[PDB]
Amino acid sequence: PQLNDRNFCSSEDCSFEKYIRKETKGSGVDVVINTLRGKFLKASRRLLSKKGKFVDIGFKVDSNTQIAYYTREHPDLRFQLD
Amino acid sequence: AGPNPPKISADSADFKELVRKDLAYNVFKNGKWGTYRGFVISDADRQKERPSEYVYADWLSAGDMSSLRWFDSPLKTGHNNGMLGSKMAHKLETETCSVYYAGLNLRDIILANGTIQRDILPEETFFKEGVLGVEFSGRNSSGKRVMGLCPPPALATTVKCPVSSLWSVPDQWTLEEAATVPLAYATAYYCLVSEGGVQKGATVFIHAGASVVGQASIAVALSYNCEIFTLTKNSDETALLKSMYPQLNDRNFCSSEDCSFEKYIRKETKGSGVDVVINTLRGKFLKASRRLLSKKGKFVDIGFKVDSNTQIAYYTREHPDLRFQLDALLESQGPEWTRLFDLVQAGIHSGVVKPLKRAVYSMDKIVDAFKTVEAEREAGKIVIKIRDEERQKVCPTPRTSFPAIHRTCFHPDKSHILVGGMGGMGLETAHWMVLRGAKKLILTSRYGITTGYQARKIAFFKQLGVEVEVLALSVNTRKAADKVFEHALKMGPVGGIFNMAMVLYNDDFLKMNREQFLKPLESKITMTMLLDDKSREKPVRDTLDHFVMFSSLIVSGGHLGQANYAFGSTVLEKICERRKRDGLPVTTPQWASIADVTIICRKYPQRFFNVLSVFDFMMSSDNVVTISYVLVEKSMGV
Amino acid sequence: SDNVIDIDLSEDSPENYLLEHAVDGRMLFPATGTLVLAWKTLAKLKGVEFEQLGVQMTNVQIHQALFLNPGGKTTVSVSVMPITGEFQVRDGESLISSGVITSSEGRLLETDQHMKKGSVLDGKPDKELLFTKEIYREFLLRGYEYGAAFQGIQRASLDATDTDIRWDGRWISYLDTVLQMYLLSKPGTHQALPTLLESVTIDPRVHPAQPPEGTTEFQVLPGKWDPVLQIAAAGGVEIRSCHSIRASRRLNHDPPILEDFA
Ligand SMILES: NC(=O)c1ccc[n+]([C@@H]2O[C@H](COP(=O)([O-])OP(=O)(O)OC[C@H]3O[C@@H](n4cnc5c(N)ncnc54)[C@H](OP(=O)(O)O)[C@@H]3O)[C@@H](O)[C@H]2O)c1
Repeated sequence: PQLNDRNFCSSEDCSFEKYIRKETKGSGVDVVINTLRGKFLKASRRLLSKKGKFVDIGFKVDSNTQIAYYTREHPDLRFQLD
Repeated sequence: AGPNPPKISADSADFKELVRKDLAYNVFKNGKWGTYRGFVISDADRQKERPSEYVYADWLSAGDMSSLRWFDSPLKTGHNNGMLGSKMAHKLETETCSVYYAGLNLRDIILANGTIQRDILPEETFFKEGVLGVEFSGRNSSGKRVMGLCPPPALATTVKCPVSSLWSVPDQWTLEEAATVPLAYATAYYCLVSEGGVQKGATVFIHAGASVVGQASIAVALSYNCEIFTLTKNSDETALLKSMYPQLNDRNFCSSEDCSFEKYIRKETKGSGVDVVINTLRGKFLKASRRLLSKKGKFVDIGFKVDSNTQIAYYTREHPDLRFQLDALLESQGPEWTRLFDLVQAGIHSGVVKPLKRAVYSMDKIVDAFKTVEAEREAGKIVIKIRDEERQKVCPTPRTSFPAIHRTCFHPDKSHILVGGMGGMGLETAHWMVLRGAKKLILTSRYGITTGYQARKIAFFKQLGVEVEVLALSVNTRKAADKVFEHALKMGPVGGIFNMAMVLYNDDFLKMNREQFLKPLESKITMTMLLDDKSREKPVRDTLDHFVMFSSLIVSGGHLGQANYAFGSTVLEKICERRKRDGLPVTTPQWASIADVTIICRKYPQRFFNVLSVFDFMMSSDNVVTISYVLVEKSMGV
Repeated sequence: SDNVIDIDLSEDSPENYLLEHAVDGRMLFPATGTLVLAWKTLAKLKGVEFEQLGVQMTNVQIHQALFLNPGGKTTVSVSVMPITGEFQVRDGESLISSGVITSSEGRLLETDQHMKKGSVLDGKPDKELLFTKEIYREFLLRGYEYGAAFQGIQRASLDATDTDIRWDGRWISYLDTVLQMYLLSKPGTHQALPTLLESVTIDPRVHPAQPPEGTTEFQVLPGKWDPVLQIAAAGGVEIRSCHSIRASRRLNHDPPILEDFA
């Protein structure tokens, strides 16, 4: 019940970036739990605050993303609970 | 005129001596007959250095480390240039310190030599006079010996260091040794304990162990009882580190010349990897160092020469940019900094934070010090010696002067009047003053704001944090003059009067009545003696710093049809020469043509960015009238 | 290896308007001019007409400046990787532009500016508007000397958020005038040289068709600047997050002669 309509966006477009940026007064979001990929992953890192954290837990990573995992460039957090 | 003034009157004696030489222009001034001539100023005098109480190091040409000079510091006004925009939000409490030694880091060399532009630095430094220097060791206002990090320029003689960034020099270190500690160890604690989260017994890989940050990282890591692997260029660096830190054995050292350290470190860690990687090397050494990371290992990349792909990763928020984070924490000075302030202070007390070996360069070898840092031929801290430490430990700093190039600055607490400042050169010169210190402008026009270019410029000054006021009045009567200075003194003490007003009626002299001959003579003969009468009375006389009356080369060359403008422009220059006779400040630019705000009399119009470069020299000079004009080409014969 | 483009900077060549784009005297090829070359090259590989193809350029790196020369011929090689879109505008053996060009059939444009029809700067006073004389006096003071061909922004608001952008059928001019809106959104004194365009979306399908032949009066397309997303959108074009590098302003003329009138 604590969730109002202002707290909700659409996963069909990257129109959530302007909404969230305006609603946070340019501060950004402290934690991003990211499952969507492509332009929704890019538009969600772009909402990160200065100290914001990006938790990417999607499974269908691109080829470049996997090479980043192999090269230790990024941590692979999608099979960490396992 | 001497005790025997001439008596030029019809059938006189002096006149006949002048009707015999038949010289066009006869001027009796300083007791002798002469003429007014424009004497060229050598290009070497434009960079002439004069003693200055406050100076700071900048570059004459960006990207050149051989162009580093010492310019006048705006701290002579008490404040520091660049108080606009984001620098207006953080109201940090600052202590004014007299810098004695200034440490040279690799952050300054990267900026000085053009490897990185000023725009990569925190946005709070965009309007600062300089971006060179952060650490220093001097004396605060109470005479105490202090050392700390401040937003640039800290390669200066006076700084305004936030009180949350100032440490006290223990009574066992000379100020020379203190100048080496602050940045090297503040960065080391950030890389290890703040970003890497080093734990006791962890394995740390530190690239360039012979660098000041590398030496600090080893000392911090050793205090945490860590297993240290460090990359040393040659055997001299390995020997230096081993002597400096007796706990370091040869097994703890590798070579920065090859990526053969990956197999060695992997074998020596039994496949566990290194918990923290402080990475400065790039390319295959950056790849071979992420490959050594443990499962929970942290990679702290602090190199400055990132690739294009790396920068795009920074832009896209893919990776954090940690190479100008100590500079960013120094602008906010918040919870994250006060954690590094306390970590370094604790290290000093516990003995972990020891001074590093350093080479001291005088203030005139600033160029050579920068070259020494860039080459990295030998380990050590390069520390510029600004002042000589007194034998005492709490004593006032003597007042001294330093040779430095001119740099005009305006007091931010004083009000500057710009009569005709709602025009082309009026509004573009006002923007120049806003960058150089002005924050209280009263712009005067006959009509006020009448175009969208004037309204957009004034809305830009106000957004930057400038207290602008646009008066739709003409300063042609004492009432009008009083109003402009009532509004000026309401904003603050008057510290500058500028008269860019011009009115032109170009016509043949013989087709001009008095009403049309006195057209250009109001902005140049009536607003210059109503601004000069008001600047010769209290309280303007004491507070006023600048009295600039713009002129034209019609007084030195002449022009066709502008015989009324020439009369007005010459009587204006005679009021400004009278001001010099009385010891009052005065500047009279005599410009030919200005481009941005073609060939007339065979003289190319100057670009405004170059008009403001010579204007700055014009204000910081002893002559009254300076003629600036550009030639299409040096004259040949016929 | 792929399309080699020849730019004829001759007396009556149709691409002589490109000499009306200078920075501190030097004539330069517009930064958003290699975007059109890459755009036209990709459409040529696909066999489709370039004005019927909707492209999107991402992370366009500008490495050098292609210095135009009057009465001269400049040959540039554009190389596009078939499937991934990696493109390269390279003059001789020197790279001038790099990035990734991707075509699509769906809606690529993020903002809805291509649907805006009229100009919101109607009925405003003359003291609340910027005209082409005032807009390009600010650019000239920063070293950007645009001739009549490149003076596309015909009117704007004091904030420069709303503008009227001219459509004359020349795409190198139009893309430059949509990048001028980003430049007009960062007031200052220094000269900024673009170095990275994170995204550039061109959708001619939603763009008005080329003006009839011999047209004298061209239409003005509404443009908008988005500070939240940093998008300069006008018509079917969108430039996102353009990054610039400070450039030392070079002197067109020889140094001034300073004298002491004494
Ligand atoms: N830029 C050049 O080409 C050039 C070349 C050589 C020398 N200069 C020097 O620079 C100045 C001219 O610069 P500019 O014309 O480009 O810009 P400007 O000096 O700002 O323009 C002249 C301004 O004078 C104002 N003005 C005229 N009579 C006034 C009065 N009685 N009280 C208050 N304001 C008054 C006008 O304001 P309103 O319009 O609102 O009435 C107008 O904006 C002159 O001093 C001239 O010697 C300029």
